[PDB]
Formats: sequence, structure tokens, C-alpha cells
Amino acid sequence: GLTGTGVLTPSSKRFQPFQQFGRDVSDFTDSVRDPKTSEILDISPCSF
Amino acid sequence: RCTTFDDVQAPNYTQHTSSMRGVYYPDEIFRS
Repeated sequence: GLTGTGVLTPSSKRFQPFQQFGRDVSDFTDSVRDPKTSEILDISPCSF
Repeated sequence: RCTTFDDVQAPNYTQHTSSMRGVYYPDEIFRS
């Protein structure tokens, strides 16, 4: 349910099993859960 | 079948305190 543009990387999360999205302290996505068993961060600012 | 017994005594509806309970996760989105 998500599009965008990003730089992906493996996380350091403690992600709960009932859960799918990973928004930050101030409402931006910043981490996701792959539909085939992976939990990767989302640094969507590639560079600007 | 309405199989209903006799010793059904009503309580006093005893008041208590729910001090800090009912807290849950409002949605399925991780934050930190």
C-alpha cells in the first residue's frame, strides 16, 4: 500500500508481529516490513 | 431449554477503580 522513492537498508528494529508499517517520531515512514519476511528501514531521502 | 437455577442473588453493584487500565494500541503502525 506504499509507493515513493528511497534508499533501503537493514534495520535495528524490535518490530511487533501484528504490524506492517513503521513511522517515526514525527509521522514519516522511515521503516517498513517486506511482504516476504524482511524488516528494512526506509531512508527515502536518497539525496537532496 | 430454559434450565435456570434458583440461587441467583444480586450483588450491591460494588464500585471499584479502573485506575490506569484500558490502554491499548490504537492502530497497527509502529512508532518509537
